[PDB]
Amino acid sequence: MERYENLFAQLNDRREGAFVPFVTLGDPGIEQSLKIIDTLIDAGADALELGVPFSDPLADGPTIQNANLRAFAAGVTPAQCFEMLALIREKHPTIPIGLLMYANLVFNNGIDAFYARCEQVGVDSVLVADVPVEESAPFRQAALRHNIAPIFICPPNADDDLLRQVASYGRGYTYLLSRLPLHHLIEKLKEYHAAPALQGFGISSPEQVSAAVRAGAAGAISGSAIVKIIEKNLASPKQMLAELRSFVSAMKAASRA
Amino acid sequence: TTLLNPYFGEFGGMYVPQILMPALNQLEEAFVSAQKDPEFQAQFADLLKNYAGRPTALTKCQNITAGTRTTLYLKREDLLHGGAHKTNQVLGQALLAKRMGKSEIIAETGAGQHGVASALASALLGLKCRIYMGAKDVERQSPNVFRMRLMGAEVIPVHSGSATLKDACNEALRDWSGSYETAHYMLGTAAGPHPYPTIVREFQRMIGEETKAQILDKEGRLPDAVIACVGGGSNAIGMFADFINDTSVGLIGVEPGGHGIETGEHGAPLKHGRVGIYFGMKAPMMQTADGQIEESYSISAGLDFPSVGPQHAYLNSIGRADYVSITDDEALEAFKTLCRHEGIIPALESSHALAHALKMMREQPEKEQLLVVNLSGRGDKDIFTVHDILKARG
Ligand SMILES: O=C(NCCOP(=O)(O)O)c1ccc(OC(F)(F)F)cc1
Ligand SMILES: O=C(NCCOP(=O)(O)O)c1ccc(OC(F)(F)F)cc1
Ligand SMILES: O=C(NCCOP(=O)(O)O)c1ccc(OC(F)(F)F)cc1
Ligand SMILES: *Cc1c(COP(=O)(O)O)cnc(C)c1O
Ligand SMILES: [Cl-]
Ligand SMILES: [Cl-]
Ligand SMILES: [Cl-]
Ligand code: NA
Repeated sequence: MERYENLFAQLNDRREGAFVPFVTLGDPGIEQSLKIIDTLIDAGADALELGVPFSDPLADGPTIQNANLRAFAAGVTPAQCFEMLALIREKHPTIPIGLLMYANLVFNNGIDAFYARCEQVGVDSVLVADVPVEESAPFRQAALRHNIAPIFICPPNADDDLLRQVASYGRGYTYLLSRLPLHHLIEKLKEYHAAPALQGFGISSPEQVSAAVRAGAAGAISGSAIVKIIEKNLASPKQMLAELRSFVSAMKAASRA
Repeated sequence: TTLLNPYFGEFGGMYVPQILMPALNQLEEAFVSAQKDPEFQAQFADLLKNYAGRPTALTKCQNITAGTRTTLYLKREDLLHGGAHKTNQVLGQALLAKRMGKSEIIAETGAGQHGVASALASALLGLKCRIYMGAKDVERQSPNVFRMRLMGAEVIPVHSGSATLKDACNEALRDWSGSYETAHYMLGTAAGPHPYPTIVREFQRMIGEETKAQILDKEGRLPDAVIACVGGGSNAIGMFADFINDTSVGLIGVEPGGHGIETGEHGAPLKHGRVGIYFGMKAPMMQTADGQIEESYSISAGLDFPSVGPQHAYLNSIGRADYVSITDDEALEAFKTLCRHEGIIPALESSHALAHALKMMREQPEKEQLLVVNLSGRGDKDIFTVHDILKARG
């Protein structure tokens, strides 16, 4: 499918950045997680990034580590996550859905079969956190064979060779790490015809969304800030959704022309 | 791009987040340079000889083998400073840290043994050392925590995940990803992402080199087999490396069988797990059916790394090395046997290798065979564990 391409074309026509929340699937339970995701969409999320709980989430900080633990406490499995993904896509036909995966979960029952399942449920992209571009060939190949965009992290100190590899190998969007001047990286990625850049890591406030767009990025990804709202409001599911709605609304507003 | 092959056949690689690749590439370059640098080699040799006490003895065990056609030698890594072979490679990695201009060390530890080795090397070389250790392990390993603190290391309890070894590995990597300009990650076995399996082998290979020279001197030939326990793979690859091209020499790796393979309560991923990708490598893992990483179980905490070094998986796949398992009870009997018949208290880790040699002897007592067991460490640390089990069983 062409969900990211259609989204970015539409946003470009509106002179608008993308706002993309990250949550962990099944945090703090399956039911609540599905409601959280609908709320994120209703509040104005342009795309989603969704994590599958994994025993050893090396690339995640404390907030998301805690989300993973909550999902495990609720007994959430990858199989259940894929059931959730099919339901989410059934409700929301055009929003791009990206997964944030660890390699073992992709490799476990066969790389090709993993990407085929993503295609069946209507996922658009997969970022495998612990697969650097150097090791990416079988993952990128399987992704593209099954109409899935492989997403790569571009570190802000990336050398020219890395920029060229990320530009060639990635699809959908380029994940530009917050932590060289970002605008220069953004310009180089454009020069190399990379997928549009979304800035991620540490994006927690509206001014950071506007700054990302001003620097020339196509948009911004926020995770810990969203997940913290879940953690803070575990005792009050209704308040949790209200606060998620307010936050996402504010963050999305910061992206509009 | 790398200077060296990151794989051993299908096993190994560099499965880390992109942000860590420059750290691995820097380390690989520094290692390749060091290996060509006579001054680095001389400094390492000086530490090994004058600080760690190399070469270590090769002890013949006549009392154990009496009445059989087995001749058994023990390579006495138990006599190395720190009481285990770990000291060899931490001294080399500390020198690599200094070569790269780093003044700080990060290390992981399970039940504290690598933490102590890292702290002693850091103290000697004037490096500031911080050690990540699962909170569960901190609580249970007071002696090792105290040793690390006495040696000036900062011990950081890890409360994330299940608060054990793999969580400590995770936290050490997270730190390093930010701090690698100034800090070196001193990985504790011959596993993880390239270049660690290679570096650790090369910084342990003097075990097998000395064993070869000592057995030629004493017996006039090579061993029929060399036998080593396998938790992560460092002491075993250090014994095996110099013999790989001697095709007559058996290479036998002994994983912990725990309560028995059939119980599932074991630490034998090479022969009884399933290949996965974690700890920065493609290797046999302990894992659930759906790919969540699990724990190894052994009476010996030092054998609890839930995967195995990729070079062992490779040597197995080509049939150059053979891997077996030994249960808790087999290891315990070998521990008691060595204490009583040779007056050496072996680490429970090393007791697994000895137990397999004892079986080799006992099953076929008229088979002529010349065997070397890598006695990877001493077992003072294990006397409480052993006491408790013997007393509970009456
Ligand atoms: O700061 C980090 N995470 C923040 C973004 O992830 P999350 O906090 O889960 O949204 C972060 C830390 C370390 C890292 O590399 C490695 F895993 F190897 F240590 C990658 C990302
Ligand atoms: O998108 C992610 N997290 C949410 C955004 O960061 P934050 O807002 O700081 O939680 C995210 C992306 C990649 C990742 O692993 C690695 F970097 F290695 F690829 C970990 C987390
Ligand atoms: O086995 C390991 N450490 C041994 C610690 O020794 P001990 O203190 O005796 O548990 C070990 C540590 C890290 C690792 O890779 C990676 F860094 F990626 F996680 C692989 C193995
Ligand atoms: C650490 C340790 C081991 C296990 O680690 P390897 O990397 O598999 O060698 C074995 N024996 C002793 C004495 C140890 O300290
Ligand atoms: Cl290219
Ligand atoms: Cl020689
Ligand atoms: Cl008794
Ligand atoms: Na192991």
